[PDB]
Amino acid sequence: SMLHILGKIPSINVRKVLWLCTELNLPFEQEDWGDPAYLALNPNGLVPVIKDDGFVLWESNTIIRYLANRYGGDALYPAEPQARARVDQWIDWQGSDLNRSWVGAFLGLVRKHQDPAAIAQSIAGWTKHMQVLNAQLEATGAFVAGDHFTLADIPIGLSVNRWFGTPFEHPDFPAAKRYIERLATREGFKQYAGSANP
Amino acid sequence: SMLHILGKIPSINVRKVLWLCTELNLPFEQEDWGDPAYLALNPNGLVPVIKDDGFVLWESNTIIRYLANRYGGDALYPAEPQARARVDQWIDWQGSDLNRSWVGAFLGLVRKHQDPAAIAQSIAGWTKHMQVLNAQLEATGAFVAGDHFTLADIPIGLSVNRWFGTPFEHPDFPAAKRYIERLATREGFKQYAGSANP
Ligand SMILES: N[C@@H](CCC(=O)N[C@@H](CS)C(=O)NCC(=O)O)C(=O)O
Ligand SMILES: N[C@@H](CCC(=O)N[C@@H](CS)C(=O)NCC(=O)O)C(=O)O
Repeated sequence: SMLHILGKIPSINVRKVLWLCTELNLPFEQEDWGDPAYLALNPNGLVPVIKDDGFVLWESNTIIRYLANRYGGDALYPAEPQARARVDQWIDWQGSDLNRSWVGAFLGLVRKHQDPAAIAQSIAGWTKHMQVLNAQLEATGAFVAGDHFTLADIPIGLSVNRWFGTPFEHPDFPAAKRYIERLATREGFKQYAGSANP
Repeated sequence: SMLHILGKIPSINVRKVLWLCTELNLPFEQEDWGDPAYLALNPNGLVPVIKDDGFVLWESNTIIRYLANRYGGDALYPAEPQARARVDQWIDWQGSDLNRSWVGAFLGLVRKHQDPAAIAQSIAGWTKHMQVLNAQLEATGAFVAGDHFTLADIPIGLSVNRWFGTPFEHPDFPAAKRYIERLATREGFKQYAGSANP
């Protein structure tokens, strides 16, 4: 009956959900997933998928929106259309654009994609996206979507954690560094991010 | 002051916004975009981006959520957390997973990516995703997220339109065909989808 979260902890998309549950003080049961039993839940064969008293849901960014909508307060995921859109914008950018930019460099330098040119190119594309994000963080001076922690800081925070947790010569993005150090005081970030969880 | 939509009409992501505006009876000004003037609006250099009385927003799936939240009724984008999550799920699946699966085949067969193996492989991956979607449409027997038209049917409907508008030997997905014929009676689909707009 209680919330079940299916998917291995190393998955960044699974940790979006785990960290959100910590923010919400929502109890859960987590299960490692790399099978019809699973495909019955998520026909795409990807992690995470949740079960919430009979309600089955996949897509990590959808799942965090759902848990926020059901259990969370307004600050976490604001109802006002413009404020909500700023939060959605960075969630959607994380899930469709930013996460694609790191593939070669992450799989190559962290997960062991060993072509020097390909890695250099991924770092280049990742850098250009991190450049956009760094500029936003300078502009707010605080969190990704404004002056306080929101749902967007979960996908964005984990993605910045991934950037610093990938071994290469990092270009100076001071605002990104400020941001990750600010998130590091949060219980969920200590558990599901940091160098231990690239 | 009125809604400005920047981005060329052939873009599927731009047409998500154009079709939604038709559903909402929301007046707009559309401008073709393929430049600092643009990057000031969307630092990613992608289309679409909107301007709404000073409020600037990019990410097509974020933009359609925003316009729905601001101007639309509950049926279009329900407030109830589970119903809302079903809508978000397919929007997020469209924007992160399904749209990636067609790249090789679309660029090759529609936009002129001419490698026979690569095209066959894209068709394979596109087919497996369309297989998931077809199964969902069988399950509801109506629209992607349930018994009535929702925001999710805009990204999903345009994506199904793309599948049928791409010249190759299509595997039988009857429910997908039923669905696209159901959407074809909608004004926005006549304008921004069909064979004229793959
Ligand atoms: N759209 C899916 C993406 C899932 C996906 O494509 N890959 C998973 C593994 S199944 C992932 O976590 N990739 C990121 C990583 O390398 O940690 C979601 O966000 O839930
Ligand atoms: N995440 C962006 C995606 C934009 C993107 O990456 N490409 C645009 C062109 S700038 C597109 O519409 N691609 C689909 C197509 O081939 O029509 C959004 O949804 O707004």
